[PDB]
Amino acid sequence: WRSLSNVVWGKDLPAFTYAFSKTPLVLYDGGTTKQVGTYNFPVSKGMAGVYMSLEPGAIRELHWHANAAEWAYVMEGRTRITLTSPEGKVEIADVDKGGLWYFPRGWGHSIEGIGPDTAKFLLVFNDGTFSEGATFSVTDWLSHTPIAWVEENLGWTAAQVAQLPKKQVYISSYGPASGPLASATPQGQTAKIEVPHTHNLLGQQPLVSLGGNELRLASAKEFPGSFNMTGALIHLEPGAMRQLHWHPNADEWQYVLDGEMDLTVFASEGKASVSRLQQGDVGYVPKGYGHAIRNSSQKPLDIVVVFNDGDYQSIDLSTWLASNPSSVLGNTFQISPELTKKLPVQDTIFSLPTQP
Amino acid sequence: WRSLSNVVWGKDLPAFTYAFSKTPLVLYDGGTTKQVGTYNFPVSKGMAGVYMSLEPGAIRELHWHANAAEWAYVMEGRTRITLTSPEGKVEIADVDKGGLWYFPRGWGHSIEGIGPDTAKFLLVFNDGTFSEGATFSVTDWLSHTPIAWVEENLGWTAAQVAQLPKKQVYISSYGPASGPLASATPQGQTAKIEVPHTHNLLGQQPLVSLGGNELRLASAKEFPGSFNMTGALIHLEPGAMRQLHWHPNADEWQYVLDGEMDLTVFASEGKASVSRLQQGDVGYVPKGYGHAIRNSSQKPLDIVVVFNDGDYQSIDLSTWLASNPSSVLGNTFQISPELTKKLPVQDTIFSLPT
Amino acid sequence: WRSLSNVVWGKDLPAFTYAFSKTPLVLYDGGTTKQVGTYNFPVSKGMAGVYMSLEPGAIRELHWHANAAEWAYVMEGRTRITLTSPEGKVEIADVDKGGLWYFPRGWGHSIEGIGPDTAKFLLVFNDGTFSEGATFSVTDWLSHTPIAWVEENLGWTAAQVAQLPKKQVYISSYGPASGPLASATPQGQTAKIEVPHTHNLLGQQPLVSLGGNELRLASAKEFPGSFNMTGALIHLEPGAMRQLHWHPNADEWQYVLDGEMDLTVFASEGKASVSRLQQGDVGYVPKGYGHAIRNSSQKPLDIVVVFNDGDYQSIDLSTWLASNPSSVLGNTFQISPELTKKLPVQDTIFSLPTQP
Ligand SMILES: [Mn+2]
Ligand SMILES: [Mn+2]
Ligand SMILES: [Mn+2]
Ligand SMILES: [Mn+2]
Ligand SMILES: [Mn+2]
Ligand SMILES: [Mn+2]
Repeated sequence: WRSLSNVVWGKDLPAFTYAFSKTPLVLYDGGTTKQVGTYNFPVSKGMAGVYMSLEPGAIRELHWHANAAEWAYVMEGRTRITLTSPEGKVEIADVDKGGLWYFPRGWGHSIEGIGPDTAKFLLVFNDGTFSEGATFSVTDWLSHTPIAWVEENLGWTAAQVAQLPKKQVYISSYGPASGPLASATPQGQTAKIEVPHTHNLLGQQPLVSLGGNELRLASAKEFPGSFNMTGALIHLEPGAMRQLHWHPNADEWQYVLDGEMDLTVFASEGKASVSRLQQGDVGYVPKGYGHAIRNSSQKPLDIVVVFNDGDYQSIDLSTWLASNPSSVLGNTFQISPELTKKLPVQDTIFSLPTQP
Repeated sequence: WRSLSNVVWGKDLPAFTYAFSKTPLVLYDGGTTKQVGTYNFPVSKGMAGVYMSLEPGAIRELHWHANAAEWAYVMEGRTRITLTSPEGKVEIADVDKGGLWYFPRGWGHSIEGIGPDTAKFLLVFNDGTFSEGATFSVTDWLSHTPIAWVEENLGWTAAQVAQLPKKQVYISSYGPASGPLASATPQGQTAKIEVPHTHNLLGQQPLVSLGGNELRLASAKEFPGSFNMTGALIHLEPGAMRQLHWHPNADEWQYVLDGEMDLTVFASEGKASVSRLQQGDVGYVPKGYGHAIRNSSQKPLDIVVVFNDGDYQSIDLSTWLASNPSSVLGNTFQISPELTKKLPVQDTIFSLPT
Repeated sequence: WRSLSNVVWGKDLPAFTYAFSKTPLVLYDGGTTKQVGTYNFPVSKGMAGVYMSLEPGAIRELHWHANAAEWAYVMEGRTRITLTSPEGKVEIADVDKGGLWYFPRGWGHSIEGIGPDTAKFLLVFNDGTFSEGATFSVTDWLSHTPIAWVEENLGWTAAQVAQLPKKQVYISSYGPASGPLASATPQGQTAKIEVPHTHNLLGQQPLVSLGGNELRLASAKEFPGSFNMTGALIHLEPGAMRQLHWHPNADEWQYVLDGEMDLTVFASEGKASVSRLQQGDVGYVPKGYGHAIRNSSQKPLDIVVVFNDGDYQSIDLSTWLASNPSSVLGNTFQISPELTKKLPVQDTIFSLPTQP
């Protein structure tokens, strides 16, 4: 990719992409998981991503993590989540392909895979160092508390408490698989969480559509419950791009659902990168960096991106230039008045490859 | 204390308690003081604690600290505070045994012991590195400003300025002791602070109480002036405990008013601790860590705990398990359907001895 | 300057002043510039300052910086700014001598000097590590993106792109200089920013006036656009001082507009400093530190000062001593009742010279 400056792409810059599709899965009993955060992807400071899969009847046990909020995109299949708030309120809900969930910092939750196939989902966390091996597990908790005290807390005999796990369980296919949603009632009288904490992203109408190119956006404006995180789906036709832009107020974490994605990134100071991502690869654009993404393949492209802010903010190059008077633009770009008037006058979000 | 996993208590973790009652006092003319923060209790990042006493007519001098808010519980005796806000408003007030005060970051204040006893109190600060040696003292200030400038600001002669203290006074019993409260009038016309910055804690009705065990809570709901911080009193009968829980949004700092406390802290990744606290000893429980406290002794237990958030938030293991369906629970704990049904169905905050 | 404690001024403290007047200017085509941040003035953590000048028709090119907000005071002459918000809204306005602007983090902007002489202004940033060499330049941007993508984004030929600059332009005088304000119209339909992002500071009625001494203040109350930054103008007569005070909620950055300033700073634990600043020199007071400033010269003094909070808070030694009862003051200062009653009973903010 030639550039007007001949910058050596990548030089003096952290990687902005990670070959996540090549990270080995860690295997569990009815589940798989891998993760990418600052520990292996140094640039990714504000967010970490976790791939996880659950089979039918496999649960990611009751756990919490106060150091991070959990935003989720279900890529395939069907899950059921439970979520319990600091106010004793609960949500028990199904989330399917294209659905989101948001677990506020430190709230207890679980995720179970419901049949017939395997649920596969992404979990993005608003803390770059987050690791699925440093969550707080209830099985770990109760097995690391004096037995007498657990007996007292539960009102149980030693023989009863003795049947609890002896260490963190993490993922379980011990059973039973959960029944129909309507029957999944709390064992004790419990007030329902009323602000929705799941949401349907994929089935939204596009916010923007231009010759096949599509953007669906879920910010606090459409998913108020995810109050400080936003996510979007972009669909890119062959040859098309998301125009050049930057986000004033957020980092952008990316994952390629299918296709091949070219991403370019401008730090300041004459430094910049460009590079390709395969299906299942990950990208990260730090707050304020200029960037753009192009589909250079023969096939369509789908990615999900996530921002660590509930208020989606974008300034496109075109919008920016369009807002300035000729004189300013001509002076900045040092170009003839004839060329000046040919700068962008409106902002179409995507840009098309040239027409037949 | 046996566990299911036979975990070695304390292995791979910092101390969650500090033998404060063994920390020596520093002595002043009319008061005494000691402190615990990250400098001697490394885990205590979110809060630091100071113990202080004031003889009658001794005063903690006018000072300020922009780097920390000051939240207080009066353990014994009676005090009088003054407090001056950025809008030139003042509160002059009494705080007795069981009373709170909150001094917003950088607002000026003073504390005096009124009669007829020794006032003893705890100051808790939302900054673990806070040090009583690092306050901005007005006596220190004027003695460290150029004489000429002090003359000008006060409109005083060299001989008048000459009589000010030569270095930080800190605590003084020079006098006079203070008059009745209705006579403690500002020397100049000064508007009064209207949102209360003191509060009565010990005197509240128990928020929750079961079989003699009681919890008194002062969050921003009951003490809005303390917008930033929350305080609580727990009284625990022999053999009883606060249930297993964690706090999603805050660190917990603890002091033992009287009795003996057993504290357990579980830190994740198979690590956990359990230990005893004598009276006057201090505990700290990092945000989000699971914990519980228990009275394992023949006498009663009384402690004050403080959170660095004004919105008290708790998830009790019981509420949590109660909120979940049979299947999820059974599958998680890998126990039988019959045992599953015997998991908590309600949360009584405390658990009684069986 | 003698003191009651005989403190060795400066000892165990960082410099609270910086000889900015003697920092070499970096020369551009019709513009000059120099800067002070933590890189050369270690104490200045919360705010960095930039001096800049533009000739008629010299523009500081279209750029942005998400890492910091921009508060400006115009010292001499006249400028025009443009500011584009995350919602494709624009303000295009003139800012003349004594006027402010505020550019929110990561909003895109530009500054042109308009006639007739040299525009001279201060830029204060709410990040003490900000450096004018690390902004995001639109020209740098476009010369560091794949050419084919610049083509597609702009709907332009390779021939047309070859005309754009080849590296960061920074300051341009290529022209044309901008025309009358009413003709400075955006090149494409752009809604206007409705909340004013400029403000007349020097033109304000003084907030406080005592025997020639005057403070003019622009917090969020008079300039709500500058939501988290405050600026003030202090005029100080020969012999006069700003009373001893501290700010509970903000650091203070100071620049000497003309005259000769004296700053004392008190830093806790028997440590304090005092020193002189010449015109063009810079002062910094960390939050909470006790301070006062005095004019010890035979002529007048003018400073601008900036705060990294939109809510102005000051507690004066006088307001404070005034609000306590005699017993408290007497006991604290260890002095006779007689003397106690002669402490301040009101607050005039300045103090007139008391030397006979
Ligand atoms: Mn989780
Ligand atoms: Mn983007
Ligand atoms: Mn204090
Ligand atoms: Mn607790
Ligand atoms: Mn700028
Ligand atoms: Mn000041």
